[PDB]
Amino acid sequence: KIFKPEELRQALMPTLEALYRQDPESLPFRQPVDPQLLGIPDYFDIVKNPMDLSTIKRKLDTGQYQEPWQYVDDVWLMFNNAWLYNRKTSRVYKFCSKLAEVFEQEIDPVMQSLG
Ligand SMILES: CNC(=O)c1c[nH]c2ccc(N3CCCc4cc(-c5cnn(C)c5)c(C(F)F)cc43)cc12
Ligand code: NA
Repeated sequence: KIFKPEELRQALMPTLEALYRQDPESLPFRQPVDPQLLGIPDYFDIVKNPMDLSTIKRKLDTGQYQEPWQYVDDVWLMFNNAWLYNRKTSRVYKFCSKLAEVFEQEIDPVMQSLG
């Protein structure tokens, strides 16, 4: 069970695109959180391992995932950082929940088809 890079990209890139297509919900997630620009300096205290869609896309494009679960792990790290940091009434928190619902539905048949 060795996965070729283009096998992972062809299967998994569409699931990432489905997250980017969510508007407005993907908007806080398209680039790394920049705490200084956003006025949230406490972010680097609370979020030890940042992740976002641009980083995941670059890792798929450059062959940094060897197995599918490593990609799923990074998507879930992005979601967990956002639920950890943001208040339950906030846009980014509610938007994260939508992205998780979309991702759950996208990734399920994809994982089957990868073996
Ligand atoms: C994973 N993100 C976090 O953990 C963030 C925690 N604090 C934040 C404050 C602002 C933003 N950013 C980033 C830059 C783009 C952006 C765009 C929107 C947006 C939503 N809709 N529109 C029309 C624009 C929002 C907004 F949801 F707050 C937030 C943000 C992200 C976060
Ligand atoms: Na699709």
